[PDB]
Amino acid sequence: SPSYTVLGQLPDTDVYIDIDAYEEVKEIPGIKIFQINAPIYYANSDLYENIHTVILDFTQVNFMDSVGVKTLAGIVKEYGDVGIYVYLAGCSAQVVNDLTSNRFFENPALKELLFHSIHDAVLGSQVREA
Repeated sequence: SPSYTVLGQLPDTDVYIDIDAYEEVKEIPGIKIFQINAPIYYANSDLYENIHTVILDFTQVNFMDSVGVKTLAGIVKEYGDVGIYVYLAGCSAQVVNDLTSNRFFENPALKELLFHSIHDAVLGSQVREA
């Protein structure tokens, strides 16, 4: 898939890379990690268990359009309606602005889905309100 990559954890490190890039790299039980490689609505086409957290890595994203934010907003909600948290990791200041400008954080509570690194978001799923 050229539009998203499944990431895994290099054991006993905070390093997260393509699950297919290295043998010892393993997905974390309970967590799906997806590196966004194209605008999210193209990866959304591919989207269309026992998973408690979905981490989206935004390190490769430089900006978002209104259509992406709406799409992301929808993904966050419909996962959340079944108790699954969608975390956003590695959003730049610009991407955060784009989310804000398109009223993604209309509910200030959604600010809690922002994490700096993938590892931060993994730790953030460890204990949290049900």
